Amino acid sequence: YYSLMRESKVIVEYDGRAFHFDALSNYDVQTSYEEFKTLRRTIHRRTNYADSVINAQTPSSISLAINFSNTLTEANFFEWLGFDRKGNTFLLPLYSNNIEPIMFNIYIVNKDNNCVYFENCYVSTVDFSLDKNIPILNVGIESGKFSEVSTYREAASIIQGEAMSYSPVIVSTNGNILPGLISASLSFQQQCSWREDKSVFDINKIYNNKRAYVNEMNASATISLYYLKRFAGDMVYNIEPETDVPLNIRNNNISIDFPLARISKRLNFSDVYKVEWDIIPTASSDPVRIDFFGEI
Amino acid sequence: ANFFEWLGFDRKGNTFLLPLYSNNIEPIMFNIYIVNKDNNCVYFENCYVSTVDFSLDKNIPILNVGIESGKFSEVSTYREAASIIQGEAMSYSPVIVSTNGNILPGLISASLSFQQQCSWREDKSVFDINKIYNNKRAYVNEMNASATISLYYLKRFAGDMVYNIEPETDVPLNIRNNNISIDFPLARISKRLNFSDVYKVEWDIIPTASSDPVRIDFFGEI
Amino acid sequence: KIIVQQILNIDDTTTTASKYPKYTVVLGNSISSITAGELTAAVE
Amino acid sequence: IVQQILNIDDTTTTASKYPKYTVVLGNSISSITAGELTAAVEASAGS
Amino acid sequence: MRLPDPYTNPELSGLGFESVNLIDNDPVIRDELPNGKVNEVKVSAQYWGINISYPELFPDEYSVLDAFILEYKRTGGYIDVILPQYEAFRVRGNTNLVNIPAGQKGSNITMDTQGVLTGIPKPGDLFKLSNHPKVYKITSFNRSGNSWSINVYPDLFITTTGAEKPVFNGILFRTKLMNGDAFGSTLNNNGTYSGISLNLRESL
Amino acid sequence: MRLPDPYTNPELSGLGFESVNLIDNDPVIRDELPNGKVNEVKVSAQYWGINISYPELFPDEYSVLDAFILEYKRTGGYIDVILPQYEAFRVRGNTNLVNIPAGQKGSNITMDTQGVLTGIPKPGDLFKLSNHPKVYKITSFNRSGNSWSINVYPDLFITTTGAEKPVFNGILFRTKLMNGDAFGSTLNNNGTYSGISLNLRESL
Amino acid sequence: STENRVIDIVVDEKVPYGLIMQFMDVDDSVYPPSEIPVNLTGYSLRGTIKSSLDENAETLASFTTSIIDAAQGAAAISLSVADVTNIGEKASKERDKYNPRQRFAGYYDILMTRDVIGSEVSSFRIMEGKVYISDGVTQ
Amino acid sequence: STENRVIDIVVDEKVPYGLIMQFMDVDDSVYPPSEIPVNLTGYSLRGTIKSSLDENAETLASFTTSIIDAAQGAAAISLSVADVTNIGEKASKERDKYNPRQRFAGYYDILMTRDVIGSEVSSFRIMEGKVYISDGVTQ
Amino acid sequence: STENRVIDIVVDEKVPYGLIMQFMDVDDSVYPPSEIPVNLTGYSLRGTIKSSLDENAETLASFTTSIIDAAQGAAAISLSVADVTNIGEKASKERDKYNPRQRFAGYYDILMTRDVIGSEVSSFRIMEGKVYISDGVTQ
Amino acid sequence: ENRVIDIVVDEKVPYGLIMQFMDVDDSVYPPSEIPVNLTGYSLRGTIKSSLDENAETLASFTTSIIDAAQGAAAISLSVADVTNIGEKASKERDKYNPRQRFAGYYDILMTRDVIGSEVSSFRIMEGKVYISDGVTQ
Repeated sequence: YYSLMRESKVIVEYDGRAFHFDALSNYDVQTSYEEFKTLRRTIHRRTNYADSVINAQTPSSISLAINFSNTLTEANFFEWLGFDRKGNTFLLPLYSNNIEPIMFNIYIVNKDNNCVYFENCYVSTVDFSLDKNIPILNVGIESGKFSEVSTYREAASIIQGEAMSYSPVIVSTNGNILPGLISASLSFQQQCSWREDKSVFDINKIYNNKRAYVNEMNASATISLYYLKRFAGDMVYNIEPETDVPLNIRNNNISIDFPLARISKRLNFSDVYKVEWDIIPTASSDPVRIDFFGEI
Repeated sequence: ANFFEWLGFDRKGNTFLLPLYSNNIEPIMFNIYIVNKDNNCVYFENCYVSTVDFSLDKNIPILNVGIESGKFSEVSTYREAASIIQGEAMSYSPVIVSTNGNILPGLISASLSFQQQCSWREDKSVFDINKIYNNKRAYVNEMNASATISLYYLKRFAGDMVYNIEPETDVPLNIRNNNISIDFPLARISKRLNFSDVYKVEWDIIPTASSDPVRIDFFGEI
Repeated sequence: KIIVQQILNIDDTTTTASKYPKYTVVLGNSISSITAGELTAAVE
Repeated sequence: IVQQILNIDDTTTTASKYPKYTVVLGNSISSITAGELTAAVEASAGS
Repeated sequence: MRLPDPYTNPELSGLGFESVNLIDNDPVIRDELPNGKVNEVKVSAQYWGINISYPELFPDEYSVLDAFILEYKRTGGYIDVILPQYEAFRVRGNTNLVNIPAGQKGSNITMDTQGVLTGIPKPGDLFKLSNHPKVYKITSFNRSGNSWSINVYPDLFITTTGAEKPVFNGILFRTKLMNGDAFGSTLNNNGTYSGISLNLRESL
Repeated sequence: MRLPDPYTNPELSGLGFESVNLIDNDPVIRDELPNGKVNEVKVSAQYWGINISYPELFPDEYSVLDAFILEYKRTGGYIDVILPQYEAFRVRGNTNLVNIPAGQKGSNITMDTQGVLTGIPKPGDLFKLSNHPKVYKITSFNRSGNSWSINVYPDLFITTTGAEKPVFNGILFRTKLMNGDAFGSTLNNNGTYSGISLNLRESL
Repeated sequence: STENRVIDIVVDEKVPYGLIMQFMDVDDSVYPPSEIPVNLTGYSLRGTIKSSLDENAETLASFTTSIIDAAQGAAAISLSVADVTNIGEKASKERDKYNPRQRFAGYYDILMTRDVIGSEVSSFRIMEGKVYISDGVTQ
Repeated sequence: STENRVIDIVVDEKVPYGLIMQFMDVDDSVYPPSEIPVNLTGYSLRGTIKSSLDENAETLASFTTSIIDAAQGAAAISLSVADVTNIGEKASKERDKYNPRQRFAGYYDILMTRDVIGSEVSSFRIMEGKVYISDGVTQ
Repeated sequence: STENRVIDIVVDEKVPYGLIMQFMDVDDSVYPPSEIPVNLTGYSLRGTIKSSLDENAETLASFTTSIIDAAQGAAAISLSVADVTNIGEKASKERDKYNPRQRFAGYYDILMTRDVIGSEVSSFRIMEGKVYISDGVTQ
Repeated sequence: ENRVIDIVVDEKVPYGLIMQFMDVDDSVYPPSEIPVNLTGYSLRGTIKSSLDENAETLASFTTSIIDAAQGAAAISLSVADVTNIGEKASKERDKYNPRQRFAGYYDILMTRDVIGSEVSSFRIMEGKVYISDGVTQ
């Protein structure tokens, strides 16, 4: 019995419940072991055969590509990333009481009991763009331990529903719409480090990572526009970096708001002149907001 | 086979062996002509082999060699050689991998490399001022023998243990075609798994410190 | 507010549910803890 | 724990040729089974 | 009063020593003679020193460490230490049935094992006498049936009374914290403590 | 006692030297005269220093070395060692049949081989007299038929009695250890010791 | 939100089934959270399994239900063998591709109520989901 | 996690077969775990093999079973050579190219009960999976 | 290490065959793992060769078997020249492309028993594989 | 080392090969070895055109123990024997290196004739054999 990605399945387990992300578009994974190795050249005997031992599982990266789904289940990714939640609203807390990131657990399932299980994991990145294409959400995860296993927890009601219909992006400031959009791209992060725990007590045992601590969070965005001016002497659309701009970005079904932001600009003399805005919140800014709305 | 002989395997007819420890310090020096029409020839005076490397990957097995040479010059002539000519190519045949005569299911590839890592001794001196300088001697740093295998992921029954991911050790391992055979009497195996569209496994192979001499044999087709 | 639950075994009688497995069953085809040398000395 | 069997060609009685193979049987020949019951019975009858 | 560790507290694995350094100190006075002889004179005790280092620590396991160390400081007691690399049970039996004759002194012990013990010590094993906190190290061992003898380093700090018993297992060093007079912990804004290390010297 | 090595315990394959450093020590009074002359006078013994570094050690082989060193400390004996690169044979024969005239002194030795020996030593070979621990180096050799003449450094510590025998192979240095008062070892997290090294000195 | 009331149980043929539940009050205003067992006195529990959400669907079984040690907030619920075998007999035939031993049966819902008016005489859902049957071979 | 109830077995033909299982409580209080044998007094084990998961599939064998030690918490199950020989003629005829000896036999299922009822529940499914036979050429 | 029970055999025509084997128990609780000779008292060996796994497949030979050095774990098995002739006559004509001197001949198994304790016996399939005949031009 | 050993002969020149047998024991390191006493052993062999039991014979070796205590034995062929092979080997003269030419297969037995009236046999070597053509008398 072989195995096939085209009929693989992914299940996320947390809080003693399980989430079936049915609408997976892609995923990629590796697994590896670390080894210690020495060749011990010695003038008595210039040994040619190395001496080596396997010690530890490498921390696997995981990468996922997911389509937006009506029934919104993927909002739990932001919940696990560490946004606070208010119904469908998510907020960054201006300062955070966490030290450890939210640990959770993953099954990869296939026919013939041919299953794999990743025991301790955390989200490191969520990242997407509204670039004139069906918005696909990337996720970066790390996991500290894996094993193969014969079985998995069933999950059947918490299934990611049908994909939401396409709609075009809008950008605005105080209800001014912004002319000549080209793209918007967003990323959110939870930078972390594993605490190295290996000890001489672990000798002749295989070792794993077990705990990590949160270094930082980031929220940031990029916008691409065509260069435009209202009249030659105008000042509002100049190059110079504005600051304390309130900024709002939405589709039909998703909304993001920065109450105050700092804008860098870069200009490119491509065949049509292009401008990139780099966006970041200001230190005094209020909580950035995110909302989701289901299509009827 | 003389490439392995120059690389520093010991030789027993067609058998080659790695000696577990070696009495060399300098690698085996040898000499190369490149020849063309119209006396348009080139000559490389001191050389050593640094690598031999090949794979059995479902294609006519091609052997790569890496060499270094410390000196060159152009020259009008070359030594004739006519009886020691490399003959006709051997016919294709498929690879097998086995352990204690167990054949291994679902092969994809095997790749091998052997090395003789060396350093040139820098010799340049104030005596050499206003003369052109060359390297002249090198010393052997290390030898390596290593291999990679790619397989499809397979299990006999769900609870099985023999084909798990976990790294085995002290595995006797044998790799052959119709005409070439390689044997590791004891080896250490790392595993890596890739969730490509069909699940794939890579084995990284190395001999253990206590292992006996790895063997290589050649056989001529009739 | 929170509800936690577990399966009701036949051996455990009844007790508060818990956030871990309790029992473990271990399987083997043979006992390695007893040698033939011991068991033979014991009979002999 | 595991037990190792070495086996090798026999040339002339008590003399043998180098070409050697290894079996690695996953459970010791010393590990017991339901024999435990009858051994306990006969030890108790000795008692 | 053991220094807490993964065996005592497997939940707090960070307490596993990252690496340990064992030093013999054998204070000696020595000179080199112009005829090329070397001459040396011994006075004062040999003693074992130990250095320990720890990784980054989370607040819980750190608090457990401080709760130990301050209890030690308040009580003025001793710190007991295990040393995992020597944790092998190659000798076992009714140790308290062995007879050691009185008046053995200097570096050789002989014992009547009475045929009781099973297994044998090895060079480099630890060894201890039941009534005294010292830790010795086996240089060499011999059998003559039930009689054993062992030559041991350092030299014995006591004359045998005949009440002693050997101790091959679970040897703990008894030590106190020579670093402890300026102890303290950095706290980084990660919320994690750092820079902890311990220097210990046995004491009797 | 003979230092353990891959000759004595070939299974302890790690136990050979990763590097060595045979140093000559030759104490002199030196003085620099205003006329630019440099004067040198030889006083006190020349003595060989030896620094050795081991590779990383597994715990078992380390424990064997540790026990050996402690047994040396306990006995107060001498450490005997053979350098392998000199160990390579050149001369062979029944050295017991060589006869050395008594009363030879100064840096030149002559001997009658009676034709028994085979091959000849090279400059930079080691040389030793069977009745005394000092080791000498051959600066040059001259044959004349079966009689041999050798120029050695340093000069002979003793006049030939006429009962010596030469020894060209298996020459052991007799030495004493300079680190012994503070020796100590770090268990690396990977389960190995590192930096294990010895500063030996000859002693006469 | 329905995201966290929901638990897909799996019964198994020819054998009775039973669960035990602990009710904890919590507030995470301190780390770790403050937690206590809810005193369950004067509550009672109900629920049934039906083959469909539709109003005409069949009642496949009613749970046996019982508080125990109400001071510790425990309660237990169960199905008899007669129930398990009937639903075994009445569930769908189409075996699940990842696990051919198991088959879909239907939907269930557990709701609880206050039998003394306290601050309310009222009822609310506590747990929902759908029920699968593992087939099984030995009697 | 999940219980890992799913285990598959291979029987070597023409030779007796036996399996032993021990029930333990475990307390993780200290690094050497505080495991304790469960009292098995007054419990019994049943189990059977059938050719397919169906209402009227063929039945191949019933396990022989016993308790070896009520206080070491150990039960055992076994099959005679007569049983496994009855298997070897009715298991399927396919053979793998790399593993010619191994043949599918059936589905199996281990069920445990108290001999005197707790009534609220009486039994549970310990373990399940499928059985393969390995062909052999000696007697 | 790998639990390999499987080894193939190469007998040679016109020549008697014999194999010797040495039993060692290896314990890896302490390093390096300790290898100890098995006291081979009271064990016994059997084994047979037949042309296919089939239940009707005819026997070609059976081993002579004997213990050699019970304190050292040594035993031996062998086949007489007549047996070898029968193998060579029955075997395939088909040759092998990796070694044209080898011809396939059948399957074998060396089932082993112990009868040491309590006068009661048990048996297990210690080693298994295929057997080939190599042709020889010297007669 | 396997049983497999190829052989190359020289046309129109007598051929001879020498061996000695030893016991080995690596329980002493470096591995001990001692010459095996060959008293009573005897050898046989033939060269035949194919592995087929019907194949024709081409030649039979002469062979002799040469020193029982050194455990040494030798094998040879005369030029008349080699000539017989030269007449009958294959003629697939290689287009690029024509001197090598295939002739057949060989097997060498020894019989441990010994006191007690037992006898046993084991094959010491087996392989292919080639001629190299001989341009000079």
